[PDB]
Amino acid sequence: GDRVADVIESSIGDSVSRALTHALPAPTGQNTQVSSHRLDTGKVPALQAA
Amino acid sequence: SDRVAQLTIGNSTITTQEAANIIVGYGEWPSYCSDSDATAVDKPTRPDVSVNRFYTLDTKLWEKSSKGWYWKFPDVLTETGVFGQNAQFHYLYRSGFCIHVQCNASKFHQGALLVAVLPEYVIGTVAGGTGTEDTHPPYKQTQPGADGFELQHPYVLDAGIPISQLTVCPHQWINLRTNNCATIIVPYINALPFDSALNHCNFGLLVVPISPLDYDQGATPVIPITITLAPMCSEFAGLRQAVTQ
Repeated sequence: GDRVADVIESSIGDSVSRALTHALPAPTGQNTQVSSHRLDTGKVPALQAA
Repeated sequence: SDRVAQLTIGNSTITTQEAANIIVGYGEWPSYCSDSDATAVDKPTRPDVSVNRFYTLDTKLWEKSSKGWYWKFPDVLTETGVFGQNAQFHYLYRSGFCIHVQCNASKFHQGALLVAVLPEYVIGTVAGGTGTEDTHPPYKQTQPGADGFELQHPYVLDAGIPISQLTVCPHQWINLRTNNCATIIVPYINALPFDSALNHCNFGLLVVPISPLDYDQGATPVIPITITLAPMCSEFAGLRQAVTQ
């Protein structure tokens, strides 16, 4: 009998693969959408950290 | 959020990390002209990309014994791009401007600039020094070009007006401990809806150091100052042959 608590809450016996991602379809390349000019702060896609 | 900023207009783009907020000159944005205000009947042209993008003028140097500079807009762009090659063809012109200034330095340097925008900044000579001798300023001091022109008497801005009161205009500072750039947006400032781009010069940018640059030996002495700017909401009218001046 599993009467202790550290055995009930245990993560042992996990046959599942936690996947962050998930596949999607792509029969064609992506359709470029329209854009216009923006002059805002905070928003800044160019600056990355590699 | 207030420090990082990005500026995307046209094919071009600007980034900056240590900045400040953005200024809108005299509290409103650019615009195209209304059908009520306007008077001319001809249909303008409005390219919207080839002209409304960031142009980069010239890169100055900031020594310890520097005094100041000015540039006249929109004279700076009359020989640069599809902008300039429209402004020579046509006779009538309307636009706004975004204005971005660069000066970087480390955390051991110190100084402060003043980046102001003054409409109708007439230049005045010294009257021979004695006061009696009437003179006038030459053509290369009123439309000096994209290479800018340096001040001689900055306490009076070379027009009998102090620099102490230049903050009432749209101003910003570049204190090298805090920030490294100044972004200013300006609408079209004139009594007339359209006006020429070659004769008239609607306003002048000024860059005057108040607290002088200083550092210690072993540190990089070259501290450039670069000037970037973009037209916005640009219109043109009155087509004909190209006129240099």
